[PDB]
Amino acid sequence: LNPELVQAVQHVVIGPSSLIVHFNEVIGRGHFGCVYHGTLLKKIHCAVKSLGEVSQFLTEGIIMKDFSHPNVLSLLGICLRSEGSPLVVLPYMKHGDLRNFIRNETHNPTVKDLIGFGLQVAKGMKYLASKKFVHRDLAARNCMLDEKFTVKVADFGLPVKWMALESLQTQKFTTKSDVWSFGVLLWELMTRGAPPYPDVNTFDITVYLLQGRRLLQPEYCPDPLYEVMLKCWHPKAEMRPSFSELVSRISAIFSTFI
Ligand SMILES: C[C@@H](c1ccccc1)n1cc(-c2cc(F)cc(F)c2)c(=O)[nH]c1=O
Repeated sequence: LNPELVQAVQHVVIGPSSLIVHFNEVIGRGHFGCVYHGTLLKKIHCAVKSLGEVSQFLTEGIIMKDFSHPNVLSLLGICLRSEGSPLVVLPYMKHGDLRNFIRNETHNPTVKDLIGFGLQVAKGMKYLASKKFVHRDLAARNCMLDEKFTVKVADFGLPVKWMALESLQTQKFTTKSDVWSFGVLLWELMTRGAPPYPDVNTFDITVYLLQGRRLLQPEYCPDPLYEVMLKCWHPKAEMRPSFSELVSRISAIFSTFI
């Protein structure tokens, strides 16, 4: 391991002197996989995700440790223990992921609340793009809801039905292909967690998109908001709106919505 990477990652490292990991306490009955309840000691409730590649993990830890924004889930720290797997320590999200929350028949957020959630994902994505951070897996399942219903962009994971055309063809990813995925997320929000392209199988998604065909406008989705989704799925990556434009446009729709 490069000794400078080791020096630079020490500020991200957390150990047993402050972190109690409750390995017999899984979060959300197994929804997120190997993610356990944790306590950071002055008590803080956290989520402890259990996982050459070590180099890239330390690098990501450094990058994610800097994230500070109300709509981006924070990296509280990482564990690099002599015995066992690497751990990722994140803040505990009271209402789990966004897809599950809105799919649940016992939750009924209004049309305006769903637009509000989308506005929050846009703001988190505007911040991530400002740091040149390409997500590669932006979906409702990867957005978390805290105790005050604040949406926080996160990653708990090919999601071919969320990828942009150029990513399906060339395998390359950019902030512009994240904008495409954001459009599908807005669709998930307006459909209340319905799966995108139910009649189009994974292997034929590219041909469906090349034919100029897109996700249909969900009922109760405002026409200006559907226009925004269509801009997110522009076949030319350079013509898609930025997350700053998506914030401006969605705030306008949100504040005027009747
Ligand atoms: C901070 C947050 C996140 C990620 C992306 C966008 C926004 C927020 N996050 C980070 C990791 C993570 C942390 C690492 F230190 C190394 C690594 F490989 C992953 C994770 O597993 N889950 C998760 O939600």
